[PDB]
Amino acid sequence: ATCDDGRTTANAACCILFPILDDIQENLFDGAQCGEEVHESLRLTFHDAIGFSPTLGGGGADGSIIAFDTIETNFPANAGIDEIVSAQKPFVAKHNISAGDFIQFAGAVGVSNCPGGVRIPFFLGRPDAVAASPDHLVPEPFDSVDSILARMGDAGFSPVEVVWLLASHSIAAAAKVDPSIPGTPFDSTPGVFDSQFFIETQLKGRLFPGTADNKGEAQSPLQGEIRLQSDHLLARDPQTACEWQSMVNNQPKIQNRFAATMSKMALLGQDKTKLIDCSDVIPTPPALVGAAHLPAGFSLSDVEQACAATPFPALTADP
Ligand code: HEM
Ligand SMILES: C[As](C)(=O)[O-]
Ligand SMILES: C[As](C)(=O)[O-]
Ligand SMILES: [Ca+2]
Ligand SMILES: [Ca+2]
Ligand SMILES: [Fe+3]
Ligand SMILES: [Fe+3]
Ligand SMILES: [Zn+2]
Ligand SMILES: [Zn+2]
Ligand SMILES: [Zn+2]
Ligand SMILES: [Zn+2]
Ligand SMILES: [Zn+2]
Ligand SMILES: [Zn+2]
Repeated sequence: ATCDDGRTTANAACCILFPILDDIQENLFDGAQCGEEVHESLRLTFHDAIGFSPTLGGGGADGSIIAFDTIETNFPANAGIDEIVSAQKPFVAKHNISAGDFIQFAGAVGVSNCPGGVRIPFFLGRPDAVAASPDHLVPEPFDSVDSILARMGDAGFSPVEVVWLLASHSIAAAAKVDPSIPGTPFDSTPGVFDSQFFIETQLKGRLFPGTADNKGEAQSPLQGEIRLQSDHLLARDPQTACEWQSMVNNQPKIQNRFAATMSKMALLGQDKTKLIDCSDVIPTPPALVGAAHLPAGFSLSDVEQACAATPFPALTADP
């Protein structure tokens, strides 16, 4: 199918997305950059979608965090989310797609801006949200691995899938964990969808990059990087640590698993056969610049190995 400006897509219904794409690349993502708003928009897909529990309710990836922002953005686990929800609201008001559709679309478009990144499958047609998420559905960085895996499993995700999803922290910062240093990234290449995150979370902690007593925070190996206590445990806990380590310098696996599991999350509370596949509207991501490596001054003796069965992979380091 050919749309009114000459761009082509497999399903004609997908044509309405092209102007939205143009609008968000320029005005949400600063000219199709992999920056702050991509990071925030990706976080948003998860905070929207994970509001889904057979026992307590929530319609999953349904736009509820926008439609019902007054309730949802005041949940403690949604700290700092109101800023991206306010940025996105006017695009949803202006255009003719549902909030739920817009959140997943914006997420997928954003990630496609990041070198190393993937084109997350995208379906159009979600209806407007009909309920707010309950509170206590979003994992918090001071939660146990047991608690996190139980929460995620309740939403339909296995332990390994939680690891695959946390590839997102390769392009992510925190603002509210340590509010004296807002925007401090979880790995050293927040602009690059790579395995640096999995390497640096495995390094021995050295310092607190800001203040020293924040809930949900662990020592970082690097100034200007922040480590969540949750990432610290997941990297090291026997349930997840071998999966964790397997992502390292395994870019094809990161890409393949993140895209698959992101498509699964984006579809939570939704029916794929009721939606139209518009995946081909998402841009082609650039290729990885870099192989992932140890930061300068580090060696392999800096790695806390936690996988019993497999020795951490050899790695290059800067001089
Ligand atoms: C598995 C349990 C998870 C925990 C405990 C967790 C925790 C956190 C925390 C505490 C922040 C920082 C918020 C702030 O203070 O500004 C954050 C940021 C972020 N989260 Fe995770 N998260 C988890 C899973 C996920 C998932 C599955 C995704 C997938 C989309 C996601 C994507 C992101 C992104 C992209 C950011 C960066 C936001 C920004 O730079 O503004 N998180 N996460
Ligand atoms: C039960 As909870 C996801 O608020 O630790
Ligand atoms: C704030 As809680 C006890 O649900 O992790
Ligand atoms: Ca939701
Ligand atoms: Ca990165
Ligand atoms: Fe509102
Ligand atoms: Fe380097
Ligand atoms: Zn910006
Ligand atoms: Zn921001
Ligand atoms: Zn429009
Ligand atoms: Zn809670
Ligand atoms: Zn909790
Ligand atoms: Zn455990």
